[PDB]
Amino acid sequence: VLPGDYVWMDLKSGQEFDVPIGAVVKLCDSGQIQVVDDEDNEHWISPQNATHIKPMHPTSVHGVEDMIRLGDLNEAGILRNLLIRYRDHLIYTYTGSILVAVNPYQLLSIYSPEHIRQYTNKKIGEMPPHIFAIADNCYFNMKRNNRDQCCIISGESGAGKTESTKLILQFLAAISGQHSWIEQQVLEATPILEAFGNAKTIRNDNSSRFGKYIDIHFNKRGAIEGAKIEQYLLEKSRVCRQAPDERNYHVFYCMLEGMNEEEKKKLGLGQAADYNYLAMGNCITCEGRVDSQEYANIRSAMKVLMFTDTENWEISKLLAAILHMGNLQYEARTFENLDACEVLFSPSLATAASLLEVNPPDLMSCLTSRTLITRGETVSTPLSREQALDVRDAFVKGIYGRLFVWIVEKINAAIYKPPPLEVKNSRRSIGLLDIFGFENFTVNSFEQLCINFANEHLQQFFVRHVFKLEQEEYDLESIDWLHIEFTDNQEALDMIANRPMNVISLIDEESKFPKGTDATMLHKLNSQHKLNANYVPPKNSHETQFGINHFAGVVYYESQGFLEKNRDTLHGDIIQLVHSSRNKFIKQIFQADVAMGAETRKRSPTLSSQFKRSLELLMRTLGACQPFFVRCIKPNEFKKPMLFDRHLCVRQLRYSGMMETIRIRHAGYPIRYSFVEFVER
Amino acid sequence: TTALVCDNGSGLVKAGFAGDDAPRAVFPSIVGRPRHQGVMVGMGQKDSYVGDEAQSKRGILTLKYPIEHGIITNWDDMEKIWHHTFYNELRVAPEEHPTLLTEAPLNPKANREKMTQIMFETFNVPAMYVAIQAVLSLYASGRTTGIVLDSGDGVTHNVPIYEGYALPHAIMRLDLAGRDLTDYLMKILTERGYSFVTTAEREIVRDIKEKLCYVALDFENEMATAASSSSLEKSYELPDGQVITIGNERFRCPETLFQPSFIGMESAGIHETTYNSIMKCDIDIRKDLYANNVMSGGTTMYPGIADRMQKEITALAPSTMKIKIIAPPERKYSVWIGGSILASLSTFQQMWITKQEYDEAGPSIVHRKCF
Amino acid sequence: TALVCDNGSGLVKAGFAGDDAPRAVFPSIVGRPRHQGVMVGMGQKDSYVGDEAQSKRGILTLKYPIEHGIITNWDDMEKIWHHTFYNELRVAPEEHPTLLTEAPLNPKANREKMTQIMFETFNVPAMYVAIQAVLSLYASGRTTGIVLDSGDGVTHNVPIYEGYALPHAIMRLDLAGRDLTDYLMKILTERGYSFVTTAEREIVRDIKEKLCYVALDFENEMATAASSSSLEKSYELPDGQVITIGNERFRCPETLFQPSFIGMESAGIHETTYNSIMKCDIDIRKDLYANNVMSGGTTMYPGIADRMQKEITALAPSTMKIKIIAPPERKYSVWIGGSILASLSTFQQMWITKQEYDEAGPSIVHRKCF
Amino acid sequence: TTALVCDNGSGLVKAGFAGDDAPRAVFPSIVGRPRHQGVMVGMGQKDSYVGDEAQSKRGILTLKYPIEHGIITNWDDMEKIWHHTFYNELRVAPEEHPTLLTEAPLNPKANREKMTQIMFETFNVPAMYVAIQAVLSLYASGRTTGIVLDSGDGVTHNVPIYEGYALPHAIMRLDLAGRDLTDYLMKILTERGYSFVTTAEREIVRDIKEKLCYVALDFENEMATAASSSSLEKSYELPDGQVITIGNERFRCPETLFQPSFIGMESAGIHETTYNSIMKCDIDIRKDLYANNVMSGGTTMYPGIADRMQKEITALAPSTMKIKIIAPPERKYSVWIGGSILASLSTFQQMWITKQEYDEAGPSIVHRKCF
Ligand SMILES: Nc1ncnc2c1ncn2[C@@H]1O[C@H](COP(=O)(O)OP(=O)(O)O)[C@@H](O)[C@H]1O
Ligand SMILES: Nc1ncnc2c1ncn2[C@@H]1O[C@H](COP(=O)(O)OP(=O)(O)O)[C@@H](O)[C@H]1O
Ligand SMILES: Nc1ncnc2c1ncn2[C@@H]1O[C@H](COP(=O)(O)OP(=O)(O)O)[C@@H](O)[C@H]1O
Ligand SMILES: Nc1ncnc2c1ncn2[C@@H]1O[C@H](COP(=O)(O)OP(=O)(O)O)[C@@H](O)[C@H]1O
Ligand SMILES: [Mg+2]
Ligand SMILES: [Mg+2]
Ligand SMILES: [Mg+2]
Ligand SMILES: [Mg+2]
Repeated sequence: VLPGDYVWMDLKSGQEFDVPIGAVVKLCDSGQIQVVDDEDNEHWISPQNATHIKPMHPTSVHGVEDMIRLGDLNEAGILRNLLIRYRDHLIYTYTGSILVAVNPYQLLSIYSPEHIRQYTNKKIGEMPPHIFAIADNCYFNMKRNNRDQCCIISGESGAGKTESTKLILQFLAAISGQHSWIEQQVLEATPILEAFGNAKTIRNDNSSRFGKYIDIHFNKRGAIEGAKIEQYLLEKSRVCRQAPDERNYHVFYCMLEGMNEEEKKKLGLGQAADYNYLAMGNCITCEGRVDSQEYANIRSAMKVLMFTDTENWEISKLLAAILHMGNLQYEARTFENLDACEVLFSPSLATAASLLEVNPPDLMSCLTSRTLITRGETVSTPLSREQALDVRDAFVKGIYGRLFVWIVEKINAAIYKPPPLEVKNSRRSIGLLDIFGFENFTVNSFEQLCINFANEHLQQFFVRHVFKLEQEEYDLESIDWLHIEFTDNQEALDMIANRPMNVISLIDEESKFPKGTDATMLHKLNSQHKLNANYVPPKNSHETQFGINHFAGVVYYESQGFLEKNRDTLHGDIIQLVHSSRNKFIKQIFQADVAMGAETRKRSPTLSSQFKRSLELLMRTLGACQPFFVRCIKPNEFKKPMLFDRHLCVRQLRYSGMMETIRIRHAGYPIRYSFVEFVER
Repeated sequence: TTALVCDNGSGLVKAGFAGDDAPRAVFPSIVGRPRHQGVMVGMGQKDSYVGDEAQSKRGILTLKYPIEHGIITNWDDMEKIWHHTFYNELRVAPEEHPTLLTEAPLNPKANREKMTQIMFETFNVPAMYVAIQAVLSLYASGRTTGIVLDSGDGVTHNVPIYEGYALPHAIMRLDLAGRDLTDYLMKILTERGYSFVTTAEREIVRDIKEKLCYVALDFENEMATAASSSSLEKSYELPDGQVITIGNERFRCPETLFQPSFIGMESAGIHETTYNSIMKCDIDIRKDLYANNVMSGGTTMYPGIADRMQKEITALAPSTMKIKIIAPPERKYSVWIGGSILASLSTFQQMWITKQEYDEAGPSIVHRKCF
Repeated sequence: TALVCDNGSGLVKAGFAGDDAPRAVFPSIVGRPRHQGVMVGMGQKDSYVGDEAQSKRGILTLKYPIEHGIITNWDDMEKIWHHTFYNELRVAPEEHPTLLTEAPLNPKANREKMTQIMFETFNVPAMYVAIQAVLSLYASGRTTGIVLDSGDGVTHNVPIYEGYALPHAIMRLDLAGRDLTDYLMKILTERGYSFVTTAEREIVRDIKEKLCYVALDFENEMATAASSSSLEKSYELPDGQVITIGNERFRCPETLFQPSFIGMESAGIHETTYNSIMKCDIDIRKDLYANNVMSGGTTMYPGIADRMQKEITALAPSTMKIKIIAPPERKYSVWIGGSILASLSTFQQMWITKQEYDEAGPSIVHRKCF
Repeated sequence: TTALVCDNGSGLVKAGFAGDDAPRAVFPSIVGRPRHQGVMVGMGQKDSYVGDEAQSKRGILTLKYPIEHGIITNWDDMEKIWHHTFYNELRVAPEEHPTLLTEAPLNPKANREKMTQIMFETFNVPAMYVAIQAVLSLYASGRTTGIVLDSGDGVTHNVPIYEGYALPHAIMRLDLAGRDLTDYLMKILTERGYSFVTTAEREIVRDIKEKLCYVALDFENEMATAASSSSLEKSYELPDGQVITIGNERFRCPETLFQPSFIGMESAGIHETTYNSIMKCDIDIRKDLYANNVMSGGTTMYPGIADRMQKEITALAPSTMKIKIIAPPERKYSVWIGGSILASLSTFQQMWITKQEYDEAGPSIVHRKCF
């Protein structure tokens, strides 16, 4: 109304992530006022738009460090508060006890020995929000409580998730004493793990495809003893199939563009577009990354972590054998009214056997046949082409998956010091998690279903923590919380994993059922979950998509593509080929398997089964520690220092699950006052 | 926990765990008892021997089969083989694992009820189920449509299935298998001067059959060839050092599967029974059933049986259909493989027979819940 | 634009107004399983519609929801309409006006329940019911002419002159293609061929469609058949069995002209057409003699037109000119004419809207249509 | 020159003379042949046993019916049966006696032509005629208006006749009769352990069905009482001394006529077939077709088949109509009793087919002389 009042103007547009934008009233004259929004754009209101303009609370005009104190507790209130603080280089903001971090794309001088000392021994709220303040109260809490702690950093690919973990080590090494080698050793394992576990997606050129757990070990007097790196949830389907505009793990491309010709001769390697595994997304070269100095960065980091040159050569041979096996081409035959195969002649088969150090006839009769061993006899059975292109792709993912464990163990052989407290277990730890976030792309597939399934467990972990803390805020004030409803997102979990005839098992069942396809699986899913409020069946019988109502919203997955990624068929002949190999390295990574040589009759777990096992391990590790949550937000799609995209940020706020915190606050007593406030009224 | 699969046939017991590739335990379904005088005091005394231990100490025992032609005739001795399978071969407690059993289609109704009652009262299984073997032979073959010929050791049944639907009126059940074949071989081996009589020598004759018997493409030309020359004769060494020679007896014994009148039966051969079962189904099913003849069972392991089956069915069928005989190399374990596949399915977990249901209804719940 | 659903007794012809040919043409059948499902895990449906029901023909019992033009099983009719709307046309029924076709003389409840179901189950913005024999003239591009529509449920004649129809000259017959299929089934059990099941009737229908013709002279053709085997054709059954038929190729397309074979006391199509023309004004008859339109798939028998001309030339005066118009696409004439009618600007004021249905009930159709 | 009436059906052959009150040569229609080996040299050995002598030596012969579902398949065994009937049973030379034969209403046209050729060339009868069994049943019942439900062991046909006028378009022919009724009891008898496979044991199953099978008024209430007590159980003794026991197959076997889905058939029951046949006639004829239901054939001899039929037709018919089922106590021979009446008429002697007419026309004169 008045020519100097802030208002909540709502420019109604056809946008899915549109929220009211703050604006200041200026040049109030005639019948039509003028406003300038937070983006410095001018608009005319007209007398016929009076409901659009709504007064803005005085708390929302000056900004507040803790958003739970906002007068206007909504998505618009959160978005503007972040926006007006990002322009002031304030990239850290609280929502209760959750640190929202926004990628600055800029070197901000807020990480100094004077800042780490300024933030020592001070609780949340005493100091302005910072990444150290999360670590500050995380360190002090385990000493007073004798309990393990954990930090969960999550967001999209590129919102400083790995940087926030590096910077949470900068304080933590200094607060105890010398930075020590462990601070420098942990930072050398990042370029190694970001080669075997990162890849280029359609949203970022360096996307983490697993969950990294840096478990930091402490001792009495509070000093660093060691550290463990635990990898969880690796997308092993990427090794053999990539989507359009996406590429395989960085290691393959880096090795090829950074290896000498002589060496590349011994490995029978050439270019990188001559490999089906590497070239499938048509993204051999990615802008912003050069794969020649990236190779040198990995090699230098490997030397520091005590990788001998012999160990580097054996790793490259395994990687080369992965690329050669992907070039093998199968042709369907008919033995006698039975499906059969015949691997077409190619120089890759000769090289792959040489690099694997097995007899060429023993590898030929290990991808086209299967041996059934029973009491008293053994029988050989041919494999169909669809079955032949499932053992080759499972042996490739079996080498890469077991290799990735080998690098992790070799790194842990230099930074993890066994408990010197052999006498008694008196060690507390601080865990850090670099986990991915909810993703809703244009076309979703098997990998996105697993990624979103993992976040359902993580978002339930968040909700149960937010529920608890708000209950103790009520009882120090003696406020009885028995009229407030505390619902958990078990319905989504009880449809995907935690119930008979769930979504995952029906995907597993159709992978083994006779004459099973993606269309048959879709009918199976509909026939069981059509009367469920969280399942959206396709409208016609020609559509090949189904929808699941997650916490973030409804996401549609494409049926065409499943049952091929969800197959990891390691037969008993594969574990017997490795055991007979002259290569002592491939037998070292298969050490556990070759021990139980005759116990592989049990069918190999599928990738959905292996993913669920790791998720159970992760939820058990996190459930034993008090959690701290960090929310990472990227403000731009062009990596600009001072560009804040509103529609980009609103999507990440909804997908982070942080908006749940507001919902309970509205459900309870949203407005809290002190007795001094009673002066008014 | 993990479910057990027990394909207790007339001749062999194939047992294991659901979700595996092959049966862990494959042992004969025999119970042996001493028939002589034990003279040495202090020797370990055992009133009964079950499985391979009865085949090892076989010259001092009497061997008996508790199952004949698919029907369990001696329940006290069959209860010993189940105990042996559960505790000695699989080494597992039966009260913590669901058990899947198999049975032939046209089998008396009380056999299945007594299996249910024994499972729920003697072994105290939490759940169980009884399935048709020919249905599991399609699960093992990876098909949802086909006519299956399952010839084991007691019976030979054909079951036509189309798109997961079985036509129960076209199911046929012949009582002629590898034990009638063994008896016929015992009888016709007496023409060359070899007399095999005892229950311990019947197992020698069975091994002779399994190692030297095949199926002739043309019986009347193979007989003439055997009469003319000695190229068909083979030798076999008895467990004492004696060698026996057999000529046309190598293909005269499997021939009774195609000419059941050799043992005095009036029924038709396995080639004509399959055609009669196909021609009893709907006309729109026959083209897809001709090209999907799945052969299962250990009796279908003779060399040349698939070729002769294809020849005979091609002669019986119109000269426009594509007659295909599917005989996988592992067809001796296809019933067990299909049973494991069925027991590993998530949809099947709602189709067990729980002990609450058995305690409420009785042993008659199996007729209402199984097939 | 708009939906045109020519919904006959045997086939469903659906598409969009303004097109030249129907988009979806599938059998009007609903099949249900009749055997026992033994394989656990197989996706099981309780009903199949159309080409999916005619593909799994062996294990299903086929049932036509429409007999002789009247819809008898409204649940299966609703299933067929849902299949047509969602799976074949992939449209939203609540966003397209629908044009339906019906035989001239049918019970009023058949037309009322179509309106009530189309407005209360599919929520169409508007709907209409037209006469199948009028759309055939639209397809033929004519204004004057008598239409002999013959599907597989009914056979009716509607004389039309200069856009005006004479309701007193409308004659409806209940002898059509599904009676021909059953007569062929009955008379095929004279050579040893037994076809009893509902799935063995779709085979006899195909035998009829591929091997039956209309004899120009029935008594001169029955003699030729006995004289020589030159009129005798083979047909291989779905299981590889070859069956050979003789005079039954033209004895089945004879109950159209001699309905006494099936046991009905009625005149042939030629006599019915002659009576329908002679029940009009004396001046109009000359224009209907030369414009006898034929529509339907029972008018697709080789030789049917020639015999119609021969039979109507022997009953009409010798000074008149009899011309039988048989378009090469008479199997789709009703749908083509329906699309032409629904694409007209003048017709847009004749739709039965949802508001009028709410105001007046399902009885608005009897005062808005025909 | 007395006329001969031969009601040669699928299972039983009825013969005699035109004018008599009952058939004199009722014997089965099987032709057995030796199966085993003959060892005793000097014994009088026959290569074929026809009629009652094939049931005495039933343990060493393979029995085969030359007629199935009305159609004649073996035209040599048919000649043997006719020779036996004319010489060993009637003791009449076929040269000097006109003959009358019966046939199903909707049989293939080649069957009647072949019978005409055989009777006019092999036996050289002076006159011949082929009639429809329903008309002869009406003649025996002494009525001119009514629908007959004839059911033997081959076919089950309905023919509506009003005032001596038949409606060909309402004639229904269903190939479900005693044979499948026997072959289904022989299959559901395996649920209690009894296994009859031999063609000679099928003749024992037929005797069990003819002696212990009835039709239940309400199948559900009958099963609820057969599963709650043992008051419905009956015993029977086999030709070897063993005693069988049947508890619910007695009323489960005959129901496949009112519910053909038991044996895998898609057709409707006899009650629905009769209702549909009556509802395909003129609106005036239905009133006196409802009250003139004549049941013929040996399959209509089950205790309780005349009450369930009436109940079903009453339920399917309007409540103001009078439904009456006429089941004479001698309907097992009504076809022959009416054939004798037809052949003893003075107005029928001009309807015979003479040898001169056959010679001057051919085997195709039956299609115009008969029916
Ligand atoms: N606090 C920060 N200060 C400066 N730059 C940062 C900060 N956080 C992230 N970045 C920049 O963002 C880029 C990507 O961050 P990273 O953590 O690797 O992404 P992700 O979260 O996908 O692992 C890095 O190159 C880094 O320079
Ligand atoms: N190689 C072989 N050739 C021929 N017959 C065999 C062979 N191996 C096993 N058999 C026969 O298979 C029968 C048992 O097979 P199986 O199907 O396992 O028995 P069951 O069905 O009773 O479990 C034995 O009677 C044996 O004679
Ligand atoms: N080529 C043909 N010859 C003879 N009859 C045919 C032919 N094609 C189709 N028919 C018959 O036409 C009938 C249906 O014709 P149509 O009028 O197109 O469908 P509807 O009657 O359902 O509108 C079918 O019963 C079929 O027997
Ligand atoms: N008392 C009875 N109860 C049940 N069925 C009977 C009885 N008597 C005869 N039948 C059946 O009638 C059938 C033959 O009857 P019939 O009409 O004489 O045969 P056909 O049709 O060959 O003349 C036999 O198959 C027999 O099963
Ligand atoms: Mg990262
Ligand atoms: Mg077996
Ligand atoms: Mg039509
Ligand atoms: Mg009779």
